[PDB]
Amino acid sequence: GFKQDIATLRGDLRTYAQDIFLAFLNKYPDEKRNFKNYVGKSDQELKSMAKFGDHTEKVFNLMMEVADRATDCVPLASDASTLVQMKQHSGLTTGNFEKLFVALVEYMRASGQSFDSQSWDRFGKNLVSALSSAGMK
Ligand code: HEM
Ligand SMILES: Cc1ccc(C(C)C)c(O)c1
Repeated sequence: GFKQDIATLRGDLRTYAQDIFLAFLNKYPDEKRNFKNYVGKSDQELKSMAKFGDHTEKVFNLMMEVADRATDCVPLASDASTLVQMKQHSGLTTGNFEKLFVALVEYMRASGQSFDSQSWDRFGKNLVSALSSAGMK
């Protein structure tokens, strides 16, 4: 389930983070605009860019935290508060997040692995709910 899937991703977090976030940029090619540094670059090029690797790690380090802290795939409001409030998410909207989570769940469903994709889908949904309620557009 959800809790074991957090353990699984935390076991190879570097590589799960880059692959899922890459799955997101390729499914929604328009999302690369938030990351102009990432335009006209192949996945293998992106994974050799210092900020690509480090920022994607920091994203998933935090993602997993919020996941870890959730009850029944419902994140804390305080963690909703943090994401919305972050300076680096000034120009973001909940649709950005939904897409990250469509890809992630798609990624898990196409994996060979027994990820609890149902959980992550709720979790994605419930984070978007909670970003709305904390004031994300
Ligand atoms: C659960 C979801 C997410 C978490 C936990 C998260 C976390 C973070 C963190 C920790 C940073 C700062 C890292 C750093 O500057 O070193 C950051 C920056 C940023 N995030 Fe997010 N983020 C999330 C979702 C998103 C989504 C969906 C987008 C865009 C669609 C996005 C776009 C950005 C951008 C553009 C920055 C600043 C530029 C950059 O980091 O290279 N984030 N986020
Ligand atoms: C927050 C965040 C997420 C992902 C990336 C790419 C490396 C994929 C960033 O630069 C920043």
